Amino acid sequence: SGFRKMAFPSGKVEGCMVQVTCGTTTLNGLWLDDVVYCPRHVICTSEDMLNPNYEDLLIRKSNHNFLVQAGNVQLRVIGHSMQNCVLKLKVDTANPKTPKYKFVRIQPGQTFSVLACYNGSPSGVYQCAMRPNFTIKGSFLNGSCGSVGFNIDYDCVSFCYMHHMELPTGVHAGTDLEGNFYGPFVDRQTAQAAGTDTTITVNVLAWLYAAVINGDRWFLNRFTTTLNDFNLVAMKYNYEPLTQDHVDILGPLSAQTGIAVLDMCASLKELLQNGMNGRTILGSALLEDEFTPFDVVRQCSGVT
Amino acid sequence: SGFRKMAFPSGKVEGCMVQVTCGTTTLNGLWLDDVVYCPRHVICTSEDMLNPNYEDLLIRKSNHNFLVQAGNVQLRVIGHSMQNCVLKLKVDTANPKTPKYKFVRIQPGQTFSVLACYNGSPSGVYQCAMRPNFTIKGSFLNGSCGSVGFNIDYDCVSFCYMHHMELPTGVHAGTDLEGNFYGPFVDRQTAQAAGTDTTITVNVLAWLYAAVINGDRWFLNRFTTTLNDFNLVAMKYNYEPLTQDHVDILGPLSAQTGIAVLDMCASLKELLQNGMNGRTILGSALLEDEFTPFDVVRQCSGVT
Ligand SMILES: O=C(Cc1cncnc1)Nc1cccc(O[C@@H]2CC(=O)N2)c1
Ligand SMILES: O=C(Cc1cncnc1)Nc1cccc(O[C@@H]2CC(=O)N2)c1
Repeated sequence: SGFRKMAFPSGKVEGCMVQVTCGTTTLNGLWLDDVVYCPRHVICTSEDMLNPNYEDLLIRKSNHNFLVQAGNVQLRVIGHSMQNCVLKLKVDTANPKTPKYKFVRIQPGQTFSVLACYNGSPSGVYQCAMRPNFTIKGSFLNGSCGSVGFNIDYDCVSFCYMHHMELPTGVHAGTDLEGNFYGPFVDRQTAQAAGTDTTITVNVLAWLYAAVINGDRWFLNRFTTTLNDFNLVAMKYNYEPLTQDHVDILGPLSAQTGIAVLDMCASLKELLQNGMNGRTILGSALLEDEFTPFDVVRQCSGVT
Repeated sequence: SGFRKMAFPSGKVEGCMVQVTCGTTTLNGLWLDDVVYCPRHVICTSEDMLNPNYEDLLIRKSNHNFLVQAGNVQLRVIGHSMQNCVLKLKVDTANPKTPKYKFVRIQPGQTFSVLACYNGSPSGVYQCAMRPNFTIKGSFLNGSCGSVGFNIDYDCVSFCYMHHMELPTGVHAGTDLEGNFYGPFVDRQTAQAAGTDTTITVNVLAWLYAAVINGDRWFLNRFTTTLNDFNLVAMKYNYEPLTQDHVDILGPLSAQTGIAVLDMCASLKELLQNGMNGRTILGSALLEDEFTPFDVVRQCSGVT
């Protein structure tokens, strides 16, 4: 029993974190095989950030200008290339702690763990979700860039995110491990504002199933609804529209609890229209949307 | 910017997790040097749990009855002893991944990270706090016993907790690494109920300082109060009484934000007497008490 915002064990990813210094800028890099991945804004001075032309700035850089340090030993850079918004610094040594890995581009609504790092050293790990507006609500300070988001499938690390930016609103923007930003963000110090932060409805439902599994059932009502009726209410509350794909995805939780998805939607609908009335669900006074249906099944079964 | 419930990187502790099997019971063990630590209820059958006499049950056990497995290799048990509610299984091999470590007994209010494990394999990491009633609100299933709580000071792991029990109310009980339970709990399947779960006031204040540092200032009012006046209100709301020691501990956060501790207490007092009014502080609709003043300073500065 008990439901926590659980992050994946970070050891496999700690063994991949290095420090990348280019001139005065020091940020984090991911060392997998003989390549070090890091944000391309490592080559910028805070001034360059206003209107950077990365191909022009990159000409002035040689292999010896990138200082890669793993722990306390210096890595030799034998090649460098730009792939979208990440730099790939080919080193002469393959990372002996390189785990089995993949580079995946996740969809909004999906959750992942972030190992926050500074000077190539991990300082904390937390669970995140790619918001529907392609921002993340991380916890990052200056020097955190190059910190990565990942999922673990048994022994394989699926790297999905690398931190690049903090918007003026305190939310974060970053890329996949191919350098492509999630959303419309660019690595430039210009006016970038995030869109509406809608609630991930399927994740709220999965978390409501987790609450029923854990004993908190006060919110279960005597009502049902339809996908169209629920969506009318969901749109009014800036919730993501719910599809038959999401209903199907909730199938295992619906089967385990004996509560049909549309019944749980009707419970959600009353919670939206009436609030919690000072009550809490899983120690939370708001509707939590950072657990996917897969996360609830993993945490409620013990997927190692 | 951004404030997350951050857990310490778990790698150093993952390298210490092993599986301990005694008859039909399989749980987790901590392998540090040539010793494996685990809950003593590993020797019990679910029946024995009702009224166990561990010294009597232990006589029937030999070194060869404890099966210790690290990853996929079997460890040889050359000695076994009971220390309070933990078994120490001396193995013939020192753990090559033993980090620099200490066994500390934390006080209620203090926070720590938990690496939840099953069959000696870590499956998740999350941040906890030792509740003032000596329970923890973890996320543990059957087979999680022997999962440990720790803090990391640069490269040294201070192990503070080992999971042993789940009370009928869904809260968790466990010991320090010397086998002594936090609180009045015993490793017996009998009626054990937790006391009042009071809120850790100093942690709420530290989290209010974190909110001001992160931009959420709506709750800052034009009032002040006294330690006695605040405590009158705190006791009414099942908050822990606030001492000059806690005020002193909040000193660095008070200095960084320019908000005196008693002013922040008056802000807390209005939040208690009036609720959030549908507002949120750091994305939370309730007053969070699982960040110590030290955690806020660590997260807001980047202590690796
Ligand atoms: O924010 C950081 C660094 C950092 C990261 N995380 C927390 N704190 C700091 N990097 C950065 C890089 C490039 C552009 C930029 O400005 C964009 C323009 C806009 O609206 N924000 C920012
Ligand atoms: O609860 C577990 C195992 C487990 C751990 N965590 C989640 N789920 C299961 N162990 C256990 C061991 C000894 C006594 C016991 O019962 C005490 C009596 C009472 O009120 N509870 C329980």
